[PDB]
Amino acid sequence: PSTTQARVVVDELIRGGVRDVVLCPGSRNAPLAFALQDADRSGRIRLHVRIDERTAGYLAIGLAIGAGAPVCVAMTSGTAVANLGPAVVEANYARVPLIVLSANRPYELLEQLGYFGTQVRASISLGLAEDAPERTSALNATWRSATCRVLAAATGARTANAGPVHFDIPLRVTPPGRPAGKPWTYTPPVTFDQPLDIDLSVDTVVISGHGAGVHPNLAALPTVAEPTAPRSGDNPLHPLALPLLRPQQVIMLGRPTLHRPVSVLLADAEVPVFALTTGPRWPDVSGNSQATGTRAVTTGAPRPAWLDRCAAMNRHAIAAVREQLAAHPLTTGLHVAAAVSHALRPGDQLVLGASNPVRDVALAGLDTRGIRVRSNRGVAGIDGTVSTAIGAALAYEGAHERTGSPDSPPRTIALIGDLTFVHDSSGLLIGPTEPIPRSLTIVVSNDNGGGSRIFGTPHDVDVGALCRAYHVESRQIEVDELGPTLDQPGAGMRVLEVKADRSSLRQLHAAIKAAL
Amino acid sequence: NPSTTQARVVVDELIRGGVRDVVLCPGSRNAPLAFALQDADRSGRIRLHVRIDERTAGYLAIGLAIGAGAPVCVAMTSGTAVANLGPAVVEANYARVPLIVLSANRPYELLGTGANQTMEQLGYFGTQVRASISLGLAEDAPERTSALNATWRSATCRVLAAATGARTANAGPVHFDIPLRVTPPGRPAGKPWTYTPPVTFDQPLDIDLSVDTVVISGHGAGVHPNLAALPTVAEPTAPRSGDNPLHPLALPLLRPQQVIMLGRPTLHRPVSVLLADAEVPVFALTTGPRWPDVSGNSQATGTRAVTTGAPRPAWLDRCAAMNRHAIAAVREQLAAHPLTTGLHVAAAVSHALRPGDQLVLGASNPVRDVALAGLDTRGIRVRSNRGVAGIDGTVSTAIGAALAYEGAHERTGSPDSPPRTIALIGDLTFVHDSSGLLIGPTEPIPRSLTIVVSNDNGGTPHDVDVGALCRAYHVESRQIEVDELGPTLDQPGAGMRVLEVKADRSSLRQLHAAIKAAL
Amino acid sequence: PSTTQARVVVDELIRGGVRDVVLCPGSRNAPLAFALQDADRSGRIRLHVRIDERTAGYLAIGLAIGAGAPVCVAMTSGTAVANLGPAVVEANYARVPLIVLSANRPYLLGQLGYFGTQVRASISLGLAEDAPERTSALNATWRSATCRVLAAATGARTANAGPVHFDIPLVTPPGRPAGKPWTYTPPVTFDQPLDIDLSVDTVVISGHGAGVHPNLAALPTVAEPTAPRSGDNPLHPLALPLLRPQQVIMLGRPTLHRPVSVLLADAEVPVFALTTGPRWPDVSGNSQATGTRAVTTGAPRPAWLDRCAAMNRHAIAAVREQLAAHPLTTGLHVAAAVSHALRPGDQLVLGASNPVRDVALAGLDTRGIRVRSNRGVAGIDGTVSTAIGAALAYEGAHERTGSPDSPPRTIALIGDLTFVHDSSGLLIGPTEPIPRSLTIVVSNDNGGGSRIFGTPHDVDVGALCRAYHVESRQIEVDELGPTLDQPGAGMRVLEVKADRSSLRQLHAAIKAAL
Ligand SMILES: O=C(O)c1cc(O)c2ccccc2c1O
Ligand SMILES: O=C(O)c1cc(O)c2ccccc2c1O
Ligand SMILES: O=C(O)c1cc(O)c2ccccc2c1O
Repeated sequence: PSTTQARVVVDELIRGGVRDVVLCPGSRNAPLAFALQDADRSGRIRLHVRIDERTAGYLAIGLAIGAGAPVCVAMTSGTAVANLGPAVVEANYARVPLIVLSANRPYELLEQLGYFGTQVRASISLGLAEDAPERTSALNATWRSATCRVLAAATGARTANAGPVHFDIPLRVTPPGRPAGKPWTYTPPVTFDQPLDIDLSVDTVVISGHGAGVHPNLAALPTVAEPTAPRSGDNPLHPLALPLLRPQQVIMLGRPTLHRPVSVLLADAEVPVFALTTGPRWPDVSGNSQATGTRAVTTGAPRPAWLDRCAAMNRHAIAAVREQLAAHPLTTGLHVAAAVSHALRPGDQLVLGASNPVRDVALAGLDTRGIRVRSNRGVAGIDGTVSTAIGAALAYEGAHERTGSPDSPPRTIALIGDLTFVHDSSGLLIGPTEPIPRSLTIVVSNDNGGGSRIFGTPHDVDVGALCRAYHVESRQIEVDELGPTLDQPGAGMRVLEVKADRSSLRQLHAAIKAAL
Repeated sequence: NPSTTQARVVVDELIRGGVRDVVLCPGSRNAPLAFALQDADRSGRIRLHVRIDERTAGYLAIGLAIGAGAPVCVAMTSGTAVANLGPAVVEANYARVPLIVLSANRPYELLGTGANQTMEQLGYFGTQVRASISLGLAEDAPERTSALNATWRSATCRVLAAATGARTANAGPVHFDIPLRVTPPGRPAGKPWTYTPPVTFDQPLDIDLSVDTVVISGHGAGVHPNLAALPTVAEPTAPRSGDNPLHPLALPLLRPQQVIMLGRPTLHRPVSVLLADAEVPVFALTTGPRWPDVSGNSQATGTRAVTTGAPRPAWLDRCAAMNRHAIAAVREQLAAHPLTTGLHVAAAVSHALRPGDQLVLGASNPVRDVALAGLDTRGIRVRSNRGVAGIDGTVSTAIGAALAYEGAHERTGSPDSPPRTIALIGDLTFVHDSSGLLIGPTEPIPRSLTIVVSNDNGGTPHDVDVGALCRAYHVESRQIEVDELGPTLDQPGAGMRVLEVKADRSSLRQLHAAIKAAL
Repeated sequence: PSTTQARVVVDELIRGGVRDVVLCPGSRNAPLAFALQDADRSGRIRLHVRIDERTAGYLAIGLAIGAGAPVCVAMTSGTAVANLGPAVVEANYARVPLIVLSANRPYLLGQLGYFGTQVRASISLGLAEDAPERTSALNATWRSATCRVLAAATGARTANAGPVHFDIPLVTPPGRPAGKPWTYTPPVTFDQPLDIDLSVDTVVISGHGAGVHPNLAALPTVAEPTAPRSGDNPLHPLALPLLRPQQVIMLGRPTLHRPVSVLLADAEVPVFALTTGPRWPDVSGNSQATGTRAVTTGAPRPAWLDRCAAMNRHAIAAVREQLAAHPLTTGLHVAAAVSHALRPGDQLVLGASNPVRDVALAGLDTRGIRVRSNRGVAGIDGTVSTAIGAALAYEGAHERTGSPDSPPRTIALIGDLTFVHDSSGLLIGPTEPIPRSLTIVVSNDNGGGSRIFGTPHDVDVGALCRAYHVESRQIEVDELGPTLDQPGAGMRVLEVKADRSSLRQLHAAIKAAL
């Protein structure tokens, strides 16, 4: 009955592309849980159990963005809906395929908040398990057809806009699917196409933010790329050089969210802005977005005096940051961010906390080509980054495992503030039988704050003892140790603490601004 | 004045966005937008329609949107006025109609304070609406007049790009709430503040036409030249891709190995009966992100199909024979039937149709009765509220579609008579939406509208002088026999007229059983 | 099967006080349609069917406010929820016990957003499990849940009545003896006292949903029509600008009359809001305090009482004289005529635009008569069917008195725009109940307080009633009183044409005469 339909949707979930499922122990959602662990024992899926329902949501977000695959979370309590709120809100604004699973009880009379209405791509409730053995083969099709609907809506198969989905199974040999493990209803990924005429030769600077696509025809133009954005060309432009120049056009890739000059440039009424997104949503600053497109058709090529003015200032800004950082006495988050950037090698995965770390890496001018950079930029919360990295590693390392290469699994390196660490410190607690990453190292830049009693809050938390209590490898190191100790393999998961200073950081940026 | 500057700006961008008609319902909080709309109508930039009842006003907008294809905006005040658009918004959702509900509201600061005519307005429609966008309360800040304009125009384009499906390929209703307590110019050349070019959603799919395949064309289906030769059971509101029709009654008598499902087929229990048959694979080809669960065995979904081979000529001859067999059963029993029924009048209307006409059907019986008579849709624009298939607003939707089709013809510049718009509705739907006939003297009236009502008890009792209704709203009405329908429809008359045909609902079961028995 | 659940759910409604259920035919069969038919045939409930879903909801509102009992609406279509919106919003803002019935089938899923904002509670019964042994306890939970719906609808525990959504998913088990409800919940006594000094010059503004306060009977009170009067010292609304009250007592939820809002929004006048429910209104946040009753200190200054009564008389005369001096027949004249024709025990239903204001200007005395208006949202829709429902519930309660005297007449004064809005509500099948003493007075003027501001429609109201087989007469104002006394059909209308052009001149004369 109920268990027959639990096993069938799990088979179709795997067929649809689901590889990892997150789960919290609770009273409800027992039959679906058993069908999951049946598949986890077999090895068709990998199961992850956590106590904290909040961090499980972010863990699922990590598993999703790690390999770009749909990930499920199993709700088993009345607290789970509220706790998964933060993760579901991120998955909505970051377009992360997150399938939230529930088991409502329909034979009882008549909790849930209203964010499910605003955040979720589709709230789909399956039918009740029926005692109609003659019709079960007919009930199979709808169960597998409905499961394809939540998979298509989560991955944005027809909308080109991935996001979270609410899947509800009511609760009072398995029927086979199609041959060759194919999904019941196969919908190929849609190609969302919308061209836009753009005269390249006009002085153009390209701002690529979160969710940005790659356009090879824009590879030559000078581009200010956020860490999370992929890079189409090899002509970088530092974010701090932007005020020095006065562009006449701006191509906007995705959802840029960083840097005060970017906000003012896109808001300038005299400068027209063209936004190129991969999904139906398009951003605007002060309503200055002039046109929206999937891609741009390009007429001409920019004049090299523009090209060389930008390229010179780009070197001017990068040198000013590199020079002024060396001049500074104490180690700061910008120094720590620069330390991680120099120590990175292609094939790595980089996870950044959504506060200062992502900002600082851009200031350090990190080159991201060959690197996969992940950050919870949809809502920009300081929550759940520890679990996001753990999940990102587990999804990334799992791809290498299936890849079959006999290589050391790629490193996953995370950079988070102390406030981010303490928030999600509970994400470090993992059961012995639950999957644990093999090459994850979380750099914690402790500055006792982020960016006098309220603005910055001191906590005096012993990060080392906290890591010790959860049975994870920790080591307090100085800046120069980072690059060396990152290369040296240790435990599969380790936390590297680096002390930092805030008082000196304020003057440092003034010195950076004075050398420009 | 902030409220008037806001109103005149969002009206300008809506006009720039392709809004040619605007339905308006007057009230206290409606003033700033009502003035802005009047200056746009008096200047000839839009054609405004004032209606008294908001519910039928929303349906008047649906017709204006489907008759030409442009986004239509409606304006009303706070309170029960916006609630009256529930039924219209619900229909626009399932029918993908670019309806911009523009509501004036007392400031949100007053919500919960007990102020008269205020309610939980924003989000009233919930998930039925494509997007609920709220304009900021226009603040007294002339130092930012150049900045407030950009955000106002940028937001209006979002309302327009959402209602028309400019980037989602999924049109539908949008809730635009504006609280209220030289006009700043837009872009040069009259272009939208934020331009959105034509979008394409593409999902090709390998389909083998050699396999015995039938096509089921539903509401909102696209035209696919690859499938023009296949036998298609096409609903009236579905555009026909070819000249190989298949009657729906013929579908159960055939054995297809394959079925292509265009749009959203709703009609016909046999279609639903066949869709559940698992052995036959189903291929759903839609135009937008939505695709129907009417079949549980849907193998795959897409936007278009790439074909391999061609259907066997034996298969084509089999279906054509069955199609002719089903039409003959309908013809023979209808002629053999002594009395005149709702199917009789439905067959008469279809025969009097000529290419270039616009057919508007009551969503319950007429659509079924027209498809059973097997009307040829080619060259004819068939409109019906098939989103929710409610009895509401059929009259107003025919009126708007007439006004939209006629006005679109006047823009062609061709110097001939405006094309006919004739509608077929039952008495029950007619008496319900009788409020829609009421058009003010200054408001646009259709030039060639003929509402054909097929009166019978029901279709529980009601006895109603249909002529007295039309007299109450000053609409010319004559009562006709079934055989005189064609000639009267052929002879043009007033700009808007009603033709009532008395029909009998008793023998409907006797007639239907004969057709099923004649197969 | 599920019919046993349906049979007991209706039984608890009848036990709880439901006496009228409104129904519409639709796409899927009605929730508990069979159980209602038998109760209708047995005479335990009266049943009204309608084709228009929007009219049906407003009809139920009248059925609820006519006598004060909860009323159910059973709706069975995809357009059903959208069409009840306006009536449900009105029920919420007027605190009307309206129950809405649903029957969702939970064996696949995936309704507007107003249901969360408007209904006092949303309860769905458990699906009827097919098990005979546990039906003893299953009867109890069924009847426990139906009482919850009733208690939420009538505000039995919350003192705030309103709309409720009840969903029943798809011999009879007995209730408690003596036909009493399963879960007995008595009407709660919501109490909140407030110290008010009556020595200070105080005026009382009583609006929709106000309560009666005998200790406040002495004060001069500007009372809306739908407000119950608690004293014999009235004060015309047009005397308010000529007075300087140092205190204002706000009974209920006032809406009408510009001067009250100016006085209620005065920063320098303390406003004490006395309500019968948890909600309280404010105008520009000037409500210094809230309560349910007043504990009084002192008495009003006789000079203050003198002046108030003096200005009340002066305002009474100004409108009566300018009404007479004015040549043409305005909407104020028909409103004044209807007011003079009323007799104690009558029921009056007022359209939400000018009629509810105009009868207030004519100085109507509501003592002894029951006044009704859809003031929660002040909507122009559903007025004729609200009157129909009010007349039906009113006559039914009078019929339950058993008295031999003729049923009390229900009179309704509505504008033309409100008439054509709800014209469809007139079509009532012979199968359905029809009022016996309902009289509808239509003040026709092609709009009321210019292509947009006023909508000229030029409708034949006589031909429209002819169409719906309703008795109609186009009389004059002088003859309104006599025709109104002489009884006619159970449902009859009287259309009196009125001019809007002379209105600006007439109101100016009253301003000049004040
Ligand atoms: O392109 C993206 O990835 C993207 C993602 C989002 O979550 C957005 C939310 C609001 C507006 C625009 C958005 C957007 O362009
Ligand atoms: O493509 C369409 O026209 C269309 C439109 C809709 O509103 C639908 C609603 C539910 C299910 C399928 C739908 C569909 O296929
Ligand atoms: O007492 C009433 O009738 C009543 C009714 C309402 O709907 C209110 C809404 C907001 C604030 C006060 C309210 C109020 O006092």
